[PDB]
Amino acid sequence: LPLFHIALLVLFMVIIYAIIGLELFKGKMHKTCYYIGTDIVATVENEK
Amino acid sequence: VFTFSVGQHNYDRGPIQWMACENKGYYYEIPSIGAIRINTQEYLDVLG
Amino acid sequence: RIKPVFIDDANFRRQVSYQHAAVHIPTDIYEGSTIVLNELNWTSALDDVFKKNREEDPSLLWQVFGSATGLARYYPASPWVDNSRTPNKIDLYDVR
Amino acid sequence: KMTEEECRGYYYVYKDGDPTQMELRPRQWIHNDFHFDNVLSAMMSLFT
Amino acid sequence: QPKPIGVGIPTINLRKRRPNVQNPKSQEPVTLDFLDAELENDIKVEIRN
Ligand SMILES: *[C@@H]1O[C@H](CO)[C@@H](O[C@@H]2O[C@H](CO)[C@@H](O[C@@H]3O[C@H](CO)[C@@H](O)[C@H](O)[C@@H]3O)[C@H](O)[C@H]2NC(C)=O)[C@H](O)[C@H]1NC(C)=O
Repeated sequence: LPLFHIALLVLFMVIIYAIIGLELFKGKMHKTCYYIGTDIVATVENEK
Repeated sequence: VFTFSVGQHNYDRGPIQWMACENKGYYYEIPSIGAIRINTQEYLDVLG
Repeated sequence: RIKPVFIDDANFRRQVSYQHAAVHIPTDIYEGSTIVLNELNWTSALDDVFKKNREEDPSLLWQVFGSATGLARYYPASPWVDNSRTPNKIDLYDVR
Repeated sequence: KMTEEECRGYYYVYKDGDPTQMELRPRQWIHNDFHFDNVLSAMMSLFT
Repeated sequence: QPKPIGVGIPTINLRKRRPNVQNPKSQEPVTLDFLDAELENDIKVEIRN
């Protein structure tokens, strides 16, 4: 029971940060470098 | 009867080995792509 | 290793050497194994028969022994059409 | 290749699992960065 | 002819084609039937048999 306030604070902080990130980084991570004229993503050995 | 065990799995392989070398055959394992070329051609050693 | 002379030739639109025989080992098969080095040890005795076959009939084309270990010894010696990785290309040739 | 002497030469790597798209890589006998070969390396691995 | 025997209709997907992979070309034999090298006729089949 005493951890209810902490959980409420955590939830509200998650909500605020989620909305801030929604306003800042919305639809920005949609470009990656494909190969020439193909649908293949170009990376190196141990790079995601 | 030549039997092939394909892939990486935890299933029992004893029955198919028995099927292989009960009926004058052979048993092969193909765990990856690199194994296919060499394992799908060695059945001609038995036929000779 | 051996460095052949590789004169040009007719009936072969390539450069070939009649002194010895060439050996093709697939890319994914390691040369220098005990299995491989033993094949290269006893199969060498075929070069004399290769040369005798040619000298009996000078119109022979490739004579090749295809080993069960993936080796291929053919006569006359001639560079392989597709070397391993000097260009971006590789070869996928197993005699079996 | 299950031994140091077999792990020699070159082998094919297939990109995106495609059997037709192949490269050549040398075969090398890799040793894990964190191992248990002696007590010091064991303690390092356990610390991680 | 020295060309390889063709089969079906050649379909390729240029969007899944890496530029530096060295895909295989061909390994099939040039098997051309006698009736596929000339005009098929009811007497030529008898002659071939
Ligand atoms: C496979 O490789 C081995 C070793 O390279 C070859 O065996 C070697 O054969 C030569 C000639 O047959 C031997 O030379 C001989 O030495 C004796 C003295 O021991 C001498 O009396 C002879 O007149 C001759 O010079 C050589 O000793 C021998 N090597 C060993 C370690 O025994 C073998 O011939 C190769 N296989 C084929 C098919 O060529």
